[PDB]
Amino acid sequence: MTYRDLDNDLMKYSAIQTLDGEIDLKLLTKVLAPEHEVREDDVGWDWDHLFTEVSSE
Amino acid sequence: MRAVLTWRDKAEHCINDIAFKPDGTQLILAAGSRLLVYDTSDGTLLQPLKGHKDTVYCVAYAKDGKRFASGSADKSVIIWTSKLEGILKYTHNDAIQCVSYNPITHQLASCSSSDFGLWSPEQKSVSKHKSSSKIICCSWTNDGQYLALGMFNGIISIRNKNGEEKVKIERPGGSLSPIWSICWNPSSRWESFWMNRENEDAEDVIVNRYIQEDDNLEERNDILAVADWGQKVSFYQLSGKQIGKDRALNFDPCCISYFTKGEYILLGGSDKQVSLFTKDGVRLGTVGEQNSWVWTCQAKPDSNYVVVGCQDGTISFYQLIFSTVHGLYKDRYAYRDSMTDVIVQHLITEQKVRIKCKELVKKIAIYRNRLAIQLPEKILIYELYSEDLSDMHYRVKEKIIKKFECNLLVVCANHIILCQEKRLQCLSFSGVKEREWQMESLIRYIKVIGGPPGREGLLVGLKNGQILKIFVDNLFAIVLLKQATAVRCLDMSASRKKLAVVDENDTCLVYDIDTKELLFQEPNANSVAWNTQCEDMLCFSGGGYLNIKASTFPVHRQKLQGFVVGYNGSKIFCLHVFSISAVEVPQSAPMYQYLDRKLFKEAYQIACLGVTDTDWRELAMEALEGLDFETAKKAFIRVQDLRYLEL
Amino acid sequence: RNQERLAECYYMLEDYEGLENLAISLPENHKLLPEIAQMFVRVGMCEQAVTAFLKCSQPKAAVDTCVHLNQWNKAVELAKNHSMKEIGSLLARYASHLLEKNKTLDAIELYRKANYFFDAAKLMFKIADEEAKKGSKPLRVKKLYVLSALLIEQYHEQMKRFTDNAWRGAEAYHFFILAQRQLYEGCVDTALKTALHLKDYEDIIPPVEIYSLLALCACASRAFGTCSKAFIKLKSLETLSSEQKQQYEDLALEIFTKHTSKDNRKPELDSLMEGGEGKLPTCVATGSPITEYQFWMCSVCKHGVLAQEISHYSFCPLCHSPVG
Amino acid sequence: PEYCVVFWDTKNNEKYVKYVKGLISITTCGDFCILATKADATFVLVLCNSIGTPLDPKYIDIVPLFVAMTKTHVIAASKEAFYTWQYRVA
Repeated sequence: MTYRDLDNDLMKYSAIQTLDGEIDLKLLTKVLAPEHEVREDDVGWDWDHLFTEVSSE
Repeated sequence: MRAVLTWRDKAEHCINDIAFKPDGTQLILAAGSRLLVYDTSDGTLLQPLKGHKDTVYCVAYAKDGKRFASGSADKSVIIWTSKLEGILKYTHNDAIQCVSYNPITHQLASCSSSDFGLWSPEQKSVSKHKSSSKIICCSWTNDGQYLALGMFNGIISIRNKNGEEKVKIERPGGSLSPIWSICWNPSSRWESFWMNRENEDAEDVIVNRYIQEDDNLEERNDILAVADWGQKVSFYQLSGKQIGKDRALNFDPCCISYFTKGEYILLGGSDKQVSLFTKDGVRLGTVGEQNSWVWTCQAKPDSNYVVVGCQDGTISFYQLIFSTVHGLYKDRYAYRDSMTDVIVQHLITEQKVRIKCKELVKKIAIYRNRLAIQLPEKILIYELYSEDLSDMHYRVKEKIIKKFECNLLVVCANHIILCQEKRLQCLSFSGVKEREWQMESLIRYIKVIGGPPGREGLLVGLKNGQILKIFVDNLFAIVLLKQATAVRCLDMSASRKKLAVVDENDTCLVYDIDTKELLFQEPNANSVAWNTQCEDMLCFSGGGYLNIKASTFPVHRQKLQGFVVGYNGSKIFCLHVFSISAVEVPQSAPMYQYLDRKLFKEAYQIACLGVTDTDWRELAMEALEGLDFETAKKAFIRVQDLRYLEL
Repeated sequence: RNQERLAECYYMLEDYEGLENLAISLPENHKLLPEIAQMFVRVGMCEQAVTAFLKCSQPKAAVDTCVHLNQWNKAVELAKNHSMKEIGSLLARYASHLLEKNKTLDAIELYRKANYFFDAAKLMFKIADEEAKKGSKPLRVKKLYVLSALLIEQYHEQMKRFTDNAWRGAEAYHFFILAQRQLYEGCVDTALKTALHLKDYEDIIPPVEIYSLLALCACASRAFGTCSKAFIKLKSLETLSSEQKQQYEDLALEIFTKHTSKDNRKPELDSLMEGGEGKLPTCVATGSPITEYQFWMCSVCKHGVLAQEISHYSFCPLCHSPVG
Repeated sequence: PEYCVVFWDTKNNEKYVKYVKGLISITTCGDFCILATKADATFVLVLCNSIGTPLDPKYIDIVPLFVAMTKTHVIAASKEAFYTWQYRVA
């Protein structure tokens, strides 16, 4: 791996961390849950299943 | 599969080959530059035999048990009497590699770098016959007629008893894949040849002497195990034809070897263990794993013991224990045959069916129309295709490609039930989990106790002595009882009103389930069953006896070894160390125990399972004099005596 | 016509449809009904044993059978008897023993089977509160408050201040997830409106998460005065160390010196959040106030959604009930 | 490998069939018979009824070469010694 290939770990998240190239917000960003756990679906819940799922985690 | 170290020793040097006396009493080991003689019982080393100058690269020992051959780096071969004296020295062209006596004629072979030296007992000459290559390993055909040689050049070739060469096979790659050992399968009529001797005396000699200087092969039945350093094992006929395919490895194998039975293979090597295989080259398990390379793995004559030799000089003596795997339901004994098949036996019709897997069989369970089998990496569900109670046409219903850890397994109408080490899982057929239950202590025993399809009751016994009923359609486990000691074994009577328990102190305890109260106990039990139809009667085994008990009366005791698996009508399905035996009950005896008490109405229930016309007439007149005319009428109708029916 | 051994046969033959059609044929108070009832108990069948103990006019054994087979709903639903209240004390004692085994989810399910929907809602809220305070996965915490709110609705259904505000924690975590979704979607002014609406829920979501996410969305929006509000609210927190107060001040002063501590672009949602004029309902699809005169409302949770935005969904964005 | 022992009830005309290992002799007196057998040295006197269900297999440490049966006794003898067992059903 090159330096550029490693830098992909930081490249996308920088747009949330940083404002106008002048400010860095990283201390606040510690509160964020990651996008793939924050995303939601147009899918239904039923109490027996929803309880079973929340109990299985 | 289980293996136990019976004894161990370590020589001063590396151990190159192993020989057993045919009765199994002595073990001989080619260690460094001497022969070592061992007792197989406990590993006491009796004597270092001194004759050779340099490295004893091998030893082998003749089928009559009078003479053994040992070969050296000093170019000698020595023939030793079983009096442990070396009566006939010999001296080959170069260093010796492997030596092998013929099964039939006691003709010897002795391999070397170019030349192999056949001779038959006490003739005056030796056929020092030539080879293309270094002659690593040698094995006689099971009928004695061909000596097959494996070469460092990756060729196996087949020579007749006179020394002419008849057949060749090359491993594709040649000297890339040295043949480090080969073995003909023992499985033919000749294995009992030399198995009948009782000679009480031996030969004796003043001082050690010197010895100077084939058609229709496709109809010959023998099969050759080939282990090559291309890291593959394969099986071959005398015709040179390969059987099936190369059973691949991840090590340099050595000493591919068989038990006296010809059905299981031992395989040592640079895997630093002794692996165990079927005669089809499928893996079954692991005999003790080792600090160093394994050069040798020799199965003991007539028996399941194994002995191993390693590069570091360790000798290890193992017993293989081959545990029993089975389940019964009402009248269908399913059990492990070889280690890859289930035999399912209808106990009323005495029909058998064989279902062949392609792996080890680890667990079996059975229930009305459902059979389940666990292999190392999948679990199989089998189904009877008809509702006919005499059917045996099992088809595979579903096949769950998932690995499991378990202590116990059972099967119900629509479900597999898995006991993990403190947890009970219900899995659908098709592997999706339904429900789970967590116990307050480690599970020691489980049985299915019947029910409607999908709500079946399970009966569960814990190490703390608690006993539970669990319904597969319910999330909560119902306490039946608690006991002062662990549940070793567990059964319910025909109505589900009564329980029998083995308490892990070798006693049987018997309980009312509906009131949760002890009825009686017995001081010697190992396994127990209620009679499947006749309530108030049960059977157990323990301490070398079978024990039949009726309704709190005294117990009928007779000698047996083996265990009660079930009890139906007049028969107890006792299991001997390999097969079901079906003992019959003396029905006449418990019938009189009811007549002792004038229980005529109960005595008829023991009689009605099958007793003599003498027993029926004795029951009938006891009922007649007891003024039990409804019993006496029926007890005489069995005899059909109109005189007393008129009365 | 030998019912008394026809039962023994259908039991030994394992024909529970046969044994059912036998017991259903008998007269009430007939001598065989209590033994066929015990056969159905020994095999684990509650409805058949209850049917047999009702034809035998033997009701105490029906209740006891519902207890034994853990059918606590059917055990308490036999409302004709005083014993129903008495077994409510046994149900409480059994639940206390599950709680001594620490099996809180089974005690919730047992209280749900008891139709104790208030106590099931209270225990589900206790989990939702602890899992919130741990900083658990926000969507898991939405699911936990939704499970509680649905039990509060089931207790309200049973009638036909935790008692009066059923969806509050579900709203809080829903809008907290939606603000983070709107931030990842680059829709930062919608993320800002949703994060402003979270000001009301400091009793459920700790102020740190709220005012961090609000300060972040306000800064990304260039609402640096609204960001200044969020930073003042953060530094006031008595749970913070002087180090953390200083770190938040350093970031606030960095933003203030590099741009300003005032709004270069202005949110206006505080016009509702001062409360005097009242409040428009915040749309669960968007985290913004509903300006429509009349609009869709969920038949389950009774939150409003904009008549255009509800067309995007099959299930309610808050409660995941089907749309109607 | 077993002897196929058949108990043919001639009064009702029925066969009850019993496969026995190592059968040395059969003997009868009244309603009972003894199948004397080689145990799997020990030998076993399988006292048995007129339909072939075993009642009391007594193990003995002498070869049952000669056997005599009586309404109370079994006698078994080798070439050198004899064993007497008294029996009844209860």
